[PDB]
Amino acid sequence: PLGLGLNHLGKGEAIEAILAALEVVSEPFRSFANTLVDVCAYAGSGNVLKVQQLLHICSEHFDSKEKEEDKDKKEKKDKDKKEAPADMGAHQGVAVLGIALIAMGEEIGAEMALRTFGHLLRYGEPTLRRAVPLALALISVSNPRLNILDTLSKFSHDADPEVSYNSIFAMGMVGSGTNNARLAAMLRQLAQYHAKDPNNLFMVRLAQGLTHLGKGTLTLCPY
Amino acid sequence: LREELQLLQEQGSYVGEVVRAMDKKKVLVKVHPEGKFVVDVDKNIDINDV
Amino acid sequence: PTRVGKKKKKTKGPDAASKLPLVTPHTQCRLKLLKLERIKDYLLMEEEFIRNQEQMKPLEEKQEEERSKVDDLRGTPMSVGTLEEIIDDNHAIVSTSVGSEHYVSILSFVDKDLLEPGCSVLLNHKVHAVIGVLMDDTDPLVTVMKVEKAPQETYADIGGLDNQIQEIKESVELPLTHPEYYEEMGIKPPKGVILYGPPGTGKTLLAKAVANQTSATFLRVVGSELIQKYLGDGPKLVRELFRVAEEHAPSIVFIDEIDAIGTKRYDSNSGGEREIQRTMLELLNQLDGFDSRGDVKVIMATNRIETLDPALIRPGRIDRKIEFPLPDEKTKKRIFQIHTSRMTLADDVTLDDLIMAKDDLSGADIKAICTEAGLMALRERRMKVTNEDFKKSKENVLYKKQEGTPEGLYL
Amino acid sequence: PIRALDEGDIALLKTYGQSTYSRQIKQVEDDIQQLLKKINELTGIKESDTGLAPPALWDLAADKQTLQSEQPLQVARCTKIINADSEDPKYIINVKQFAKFVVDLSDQVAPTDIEEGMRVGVDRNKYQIHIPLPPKIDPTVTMMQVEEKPDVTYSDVGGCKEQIEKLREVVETPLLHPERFVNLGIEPPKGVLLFGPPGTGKTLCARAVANRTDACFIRVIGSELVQKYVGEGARMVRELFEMARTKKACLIFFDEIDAIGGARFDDGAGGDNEVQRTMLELINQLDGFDPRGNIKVLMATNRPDTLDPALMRPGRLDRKIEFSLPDLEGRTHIFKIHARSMSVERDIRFELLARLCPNSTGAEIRSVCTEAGMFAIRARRKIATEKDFLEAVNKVIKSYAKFSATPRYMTYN
Ligand SMILES: Nc1ncnc2c1ncn2[C@@H]1O[C@H](COP(=O)(O)OP(=O)(O)OP(=O)(O)O)[C@@H](O)[C@H]1O
Ligand SMILES: Nc1ncnc2c1ncn2[C@@H]1O[C@H](COP(=O)(O)OP(=O)(O)OP(=O)(O)O)[C@@H](O)[C@H]1O
Ligand SMILES: [Mg+2]
Ligand SMILES: [Mg+2]
Repeated sequence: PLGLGLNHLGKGEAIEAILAALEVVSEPFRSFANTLVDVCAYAGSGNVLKVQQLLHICSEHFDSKEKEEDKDKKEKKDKDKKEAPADMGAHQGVAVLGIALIAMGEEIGAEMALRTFGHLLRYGEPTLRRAVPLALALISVSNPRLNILDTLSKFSHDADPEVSYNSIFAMGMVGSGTNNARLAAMLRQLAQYHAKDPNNLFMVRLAQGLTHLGKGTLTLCPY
Repeated sequence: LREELQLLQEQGSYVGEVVRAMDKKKVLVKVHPEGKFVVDVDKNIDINDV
Repeated sequence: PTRVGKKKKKTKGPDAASKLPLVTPHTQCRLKLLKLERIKDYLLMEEEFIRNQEQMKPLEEKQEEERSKVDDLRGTPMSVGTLEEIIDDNHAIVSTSVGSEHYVSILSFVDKDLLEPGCSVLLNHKVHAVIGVLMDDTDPLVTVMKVEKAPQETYADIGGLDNQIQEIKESVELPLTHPEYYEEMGIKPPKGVILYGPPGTGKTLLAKAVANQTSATFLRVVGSELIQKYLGDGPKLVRELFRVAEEHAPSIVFIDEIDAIGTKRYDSNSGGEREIQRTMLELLNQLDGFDSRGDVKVIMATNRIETLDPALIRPGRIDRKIEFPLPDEKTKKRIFQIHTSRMTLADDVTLDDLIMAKDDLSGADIKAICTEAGLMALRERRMKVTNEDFKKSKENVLYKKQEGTPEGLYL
Repeated sequence: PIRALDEGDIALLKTYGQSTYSRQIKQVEDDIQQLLKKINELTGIKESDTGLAPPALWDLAADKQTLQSEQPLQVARCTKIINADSEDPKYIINVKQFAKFVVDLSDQVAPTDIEEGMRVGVDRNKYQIHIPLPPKIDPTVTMMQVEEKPDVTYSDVGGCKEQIEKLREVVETPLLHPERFVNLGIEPPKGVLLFGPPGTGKTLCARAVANRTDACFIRVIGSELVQKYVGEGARMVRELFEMARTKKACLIFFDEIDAIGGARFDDGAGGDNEVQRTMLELINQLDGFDPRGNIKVLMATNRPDTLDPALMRPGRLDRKIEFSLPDLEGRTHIFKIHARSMSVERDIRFELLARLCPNSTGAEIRSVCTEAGMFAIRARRKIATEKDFLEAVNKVIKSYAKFSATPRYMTYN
């Protein structure tokens, strides 16, 4: 369904939702694709009425291991429509998703809801750059911890090389023995070696001139 | 008058200053002349009222 | 090992204010009507999402039987005790407030790894048994001094002080945001900063603007705040002050009006003078005394500087001395410009009338002139403010400072 | 003749000028600040969780054993014993806070190990001795035994080739060669005071001997001696001068003994009374009956004038090492210490810099070395030039030491 959303990216006409969702009227594990082509056409604007239906339908329900992928992907589409009102909703995005999910969540927060910060900005600033090791130095190893170590990986999804080496190398020191090297010894050094990619060429952040997109989005959002 | 007489025949309460609250209907109170205490709240009072 | 105790398992709690400091039209425009309604949209949705969060929870197990009997295993009036020694046969010794010491056991689910003589514990009444251990143990006098709100506007609020704005940024903001420059020369950033000068110049503003735009936490100390009467209560609060700052974030501490905390350390005849003088002599010890400091910055401010203790002025403790002189005929224009931002200004006025003609007056004088001239418009039934308001206002504010200094001897 | 307010004229003001967006923009800001509150009490996620272990190990204990350790287990107290009498217990026992009882031994004791002055577990009902205890160790001297090396080598205390030489004689040399003092017939001094201007290097010499000691070293926090209760600070002195006698040759470092007593006066009938009791208890366990033997005392102060002549007597403080300012050869060595580990030009000279700091300390020299690199970050450089240091001297010294002598200088060239 992702190539469907890429073939219909960036128009708030809401005909594409009438096209796609009535085309794959089906069982709910195929209606996982309902939220894809809905909001892939909804790259960036103020359409807050969509952002409430991006919450209120599949909010929590506690959902004993049936549609937990869909509430992650509904949260995946909360990540965009946030990265270009030019910081007006970015402070509101980090205020909500810091409190609501990683605080009073479950599978939505503690597995997947850090990829917002791996999608919102790639500039780096110590508000969110220090809020992620609040949930990373606390690895919370009881889960399949490569969920939280996936949130380790694209915590370093901020380009423009920085002083962030203090975090990654010191977590790589505790990450050699503990946070076992069978699984993520590729990953921590993937995070280490990506910030200093070259010296230069860090513009991967979908904003040209002042604010226009330049997609861009079709090449990142698959990852 | 009999209802007034029965309620007065009852042991008095203690006064104690709340330092700050714990979670789930618990606070942290030194009374006056003792150590601190973690106690439970009644029905009519709340955590947000503290 | 190499990473012993992994440094106290402790996160940091910064501020929660500055939700959206972008109200930049600064006038009655529809943008600020549009911008604030967007803020209304996100906070109502944050309300309704967490309202749905406590609503649609059909999960009840309530302890899976483990903590529920444990919450009934412990007594309901939970009390507070103090360790003296540790007899590790699951039967230790404690001490109460009066000093009644009891050979209590350890009723379980407590790891014997974070309990030290001095750490306060949780006890029972019927058997006085150790149930839990009390954490964070802060005396509620230092938690009052913990700022949660960014009070005023950013560096663009004050009216031009840029040579000394760049000084304080070199020691507070720049080492925390970008400490890659300092490792290339191995130079540690400066620690202590004195703000001194005549009153009414901008000392209190420069701390509030730093406390607005920051990332670490913030502590304010109002002068005679650490002064008590119990002869040891004075220096004991200073230890807990730097203890809280060290245990939390790599943060800064602002102690204002330190002219009531130091004067040249002389010895004299009064006995209450010494518990004053002793508390102020161990602040010297906690600051730059024995081994280490941590990442704690100290900002201090007075009006007079020559009446201080020379033990505090020396480098190692304070590395920056910053003068705040009375303004000029150039940056004074920026003072009048900012304090006349959102007032209806008639086109008859010239700002350079009162600036050039009189060359003596502080920045706090200029705010009083702008408020007084606005009162003169309502005094004669007006909205706009003309030159005649500022003619009467520049008089009425300045008549609080005496006539002069000597007659025409000099020429 | 100036009055301009009447209730009808109030209604003129708040309708003239933006009647459309005045309240329309205001109550939006008002109820959002109400909504800042109503989010906070709706969260309520304070969560001061402590005391609990990981909930995967205590499951065996809190099944029956915790209920088995409520009623059979005892809430017995510890006490102290005065003495005993023959053929019977007749045990006389105090609490020092409660009363003094005369009680019996229980069945679970051996009647031999009920020696006098012993902490013993005492019943709550009939107050019988059950379990004897190991003796009490003092809890706060354990807090101030340093058990830690601060990393300062003697190669960082440059400019003090002779003050270290005096200090090497007292501390280090009897602990490693206790022969030549006896084999000539002399005794080493046991107390050294350090005095002089601030920022001169008092703490460095104390910090560097904690590195190379191979012995017991005790930092003493000075204001722990001052307490709230009467006589409590004098008891803290005693426990310090008992355990030093147990082990051999432990070092005790006081610091800023100006605070813990400088003068003994009484004219207004009162004042620093409790401070004097702690201070005089320090004296009688320093000299008097029962000399201490191998206990070395180091003190340091900034204001040596205001100290008690009872401490100025040799026999308590024997060597008066003072710190002065380095003349020129000291300072040229100090610049090479504090600027060797920084990116500089490899051709600059330091003797020209030591000229321009005539009356300066080791702290002021290091502040020049840190400030000169800060000028390199004002520009965009990664190495320090000669003019970086020359502007730093004017920034540190000349910005505060002189302002009349530099522009109006023409009396001296
Ligand atoms: N450079 C400036 N630009 C703008 N406003 C200023 C400036 N200097 C002072 N003010 C005004 O002065 C007030 C702040 O007072 P200030 O910070 O000078 O107090 P202070 O220096 O601590 O005085 P004191 O030393 O007497 O306590 C503010 O209300 C502000 O409007
Ligand atoms: N002789 C010296 N050689 C090298 N560095 C010195 C010297 N003297 C002082 N310094 C530097 O000055 C700094 C401060 O010195 P220090 O605080 O030890 O002086 P102090 O005399 O102990 O001060 P106080 O008298 O206030 O206790 C030290 O960190 C040290 O780096
Ligand atoms: Mg002030
Ligand atoms: Mg010192």
